[PDB]
Amino acid sequence: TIRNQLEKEIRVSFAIGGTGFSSVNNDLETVKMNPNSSYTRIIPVKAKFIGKHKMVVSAISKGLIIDSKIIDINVKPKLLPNPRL
Amino acid sequence: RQWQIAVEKGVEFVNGEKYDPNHEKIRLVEETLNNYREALFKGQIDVLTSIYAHTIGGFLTDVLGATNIVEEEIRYGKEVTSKIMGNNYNPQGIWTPEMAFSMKLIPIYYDLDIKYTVLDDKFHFFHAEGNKDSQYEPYMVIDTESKKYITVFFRDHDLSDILGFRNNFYSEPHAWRNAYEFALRVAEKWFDKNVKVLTIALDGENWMSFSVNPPLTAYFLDKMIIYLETLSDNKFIKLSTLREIYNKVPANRILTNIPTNSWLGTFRKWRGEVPQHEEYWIKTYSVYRKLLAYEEMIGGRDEFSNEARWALWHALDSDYWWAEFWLPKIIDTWLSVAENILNNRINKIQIIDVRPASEFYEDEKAGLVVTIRNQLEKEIRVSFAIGGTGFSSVNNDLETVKMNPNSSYTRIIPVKAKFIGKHKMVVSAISKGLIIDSKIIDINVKPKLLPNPRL
Amino acid sequence: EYWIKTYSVYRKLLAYEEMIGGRDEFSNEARWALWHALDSDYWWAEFWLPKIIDTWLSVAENILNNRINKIQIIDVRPASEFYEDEKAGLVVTIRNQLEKEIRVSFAIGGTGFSSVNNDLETVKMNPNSSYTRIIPVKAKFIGKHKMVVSAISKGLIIDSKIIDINVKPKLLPNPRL
Repeated sequence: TIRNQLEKEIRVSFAIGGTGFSSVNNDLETVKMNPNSSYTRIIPVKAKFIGKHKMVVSAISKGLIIDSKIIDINVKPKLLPNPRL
Repeated sequence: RQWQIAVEKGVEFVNGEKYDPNHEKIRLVEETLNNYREALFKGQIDVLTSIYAHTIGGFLTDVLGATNIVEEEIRYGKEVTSKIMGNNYNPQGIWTPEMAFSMKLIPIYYDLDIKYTVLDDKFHFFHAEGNKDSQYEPYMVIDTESKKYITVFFRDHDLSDILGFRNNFYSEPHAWRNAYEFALRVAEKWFDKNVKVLTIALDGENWMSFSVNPPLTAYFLDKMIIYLETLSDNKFIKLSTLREIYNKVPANRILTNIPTNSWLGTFRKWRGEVPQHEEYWIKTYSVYRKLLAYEEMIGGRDEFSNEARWALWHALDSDYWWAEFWLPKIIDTWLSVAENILNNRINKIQIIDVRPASEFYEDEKAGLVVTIRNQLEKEIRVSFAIGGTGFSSVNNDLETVKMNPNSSYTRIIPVKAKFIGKHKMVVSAISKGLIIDSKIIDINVKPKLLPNPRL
Repeated sequence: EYWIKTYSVYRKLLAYEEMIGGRDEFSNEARWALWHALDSDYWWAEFWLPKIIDTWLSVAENILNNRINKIQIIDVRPASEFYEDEKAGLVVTIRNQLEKEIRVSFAIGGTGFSSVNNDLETVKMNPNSSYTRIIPVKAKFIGKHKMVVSAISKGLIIDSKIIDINVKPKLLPNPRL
């Protein structure tokens, strides 16, 4: 969720980060949010290790990092199903 | 072993009541074990080893893939049997818990000098591929990738289920009539000339204590035993033990594959028939995966890994996972014992320092130091991967180090930045795909400015 | 009509000799009876003598059919439950009542069934014993299927068996939360 507290419609992008997290296909996802409102979107990411993860999301415009946020995600091991009968 | 830990010191129950090794109830435990021991060394009976904590072996090797847990636990169960029986007994046969077989059990059994076993005919024979005549023969099931082999006896599912399940009697001579009927069914198998070895396998106590009137079930047992004696004095059958059959009847037919299965025809009784099975299976899998990571760090086993392995045996016991007797409280109690021994040994490895080994410029190669400290008393092998919103190292999936006890370890890693501004670097340590520790720092990347136009 | 007859009889002999991996007393002593049926003097159009060609083909057609009827298909069952468009298992047992070591092949058939990858699976079994093997198949439709398995040797179908499998739909799982 990106909040816009300005009085104009500003378009900004953000990049994700993390030790194992890898966005499936998005080099830079640009949003376009009108004045005095938020804007939410979902992004596909993929994890590599299991356990206590640190994930960084940073807003970027013209190669410049505006702001960054750190979130915590717990990744669980994928267990295989039963032998079929 | 529960019988043994009562003979030398009395047991105390969780409800409060307790006994002493001189209590007369304990004297009833000692002469039972003495009876079994005397009968075994008289040659009357045969004693099988098994997995110590009764667990579904084919499921663990297939679904979970925890091969190492099964082998050590089988050898522990075998040494317990060899010790409590006494006289340096060496059991050659094993009872596979719940007849949950997998072909990856063949190398485990071969390496432990396990010779024969018992499977099901309805669920393991009709689906087993290879040379077959009938289920009434010892078969030599052989692994193909290792050429290791065991001998297999297939029980008769129907004749076992008829005495195990159809045992609800209502009168004194009713049990006698049913015992005659059951012994009668055994003799009918003799007319068929293909029935060479007849095997019956079932639970020893549950058929007797879960009938509508358990007292008459013991009378049924006496009647059935005395009837089967009259089929051997007329020289119809040769009532013997499985060890004698193993030596007297060599296995000639060769099976090459028996699909994974139990006598229930499914594995859904311990995974699926209770809504909260997957929740606990993921939990026990994470606990075991942490154990593998820790045993990779120190490059083998020690006292703490072995004590976590001990506690992980009891959590995976299939008697608690049974859907009807679902007991999540005891599984949670044993997983916590194993997860605390492992958590107090992995928190000793920290990332104590990460800083730039230079000052950072946009899309210019710089260096970043990482300092790992090892507070264990052992030699550690860790690997760590970095993270960041725009950062990218040259080439490193996992950079592994090798650092000796009570010491630190610093190394410099090269990374590129892609943006300018206020970057956030995440550095995390990994062992066997498990993130051990992670530390976040803050790096300022400055724009790279071109040099003066050359003259 | 009689040329097709004698060609069928000879190609049955070839199939049987492929099964046992060579010649034996039965194959030789039916091959003997095949010589006298192909004699050009009984086929000569003026002295067309079908009642001696039949007499000699019948002798060889009975020596071969009493040695091929000893290879059956004793059971064919699914090793699991069948779902639409999902590789499943099928276990087939072949019995050998001869005193020799037989080599046969079999091909599967059905209205929607299709072997994953097996054009012809040749089993290889020792005397007076069965031999079973699981084969991968893939169902296409849902409902009450009829599936045929036929034993085949040198292009000649030995015996065929029909079974009844029920294929149920594959239903998609829940949205994750």
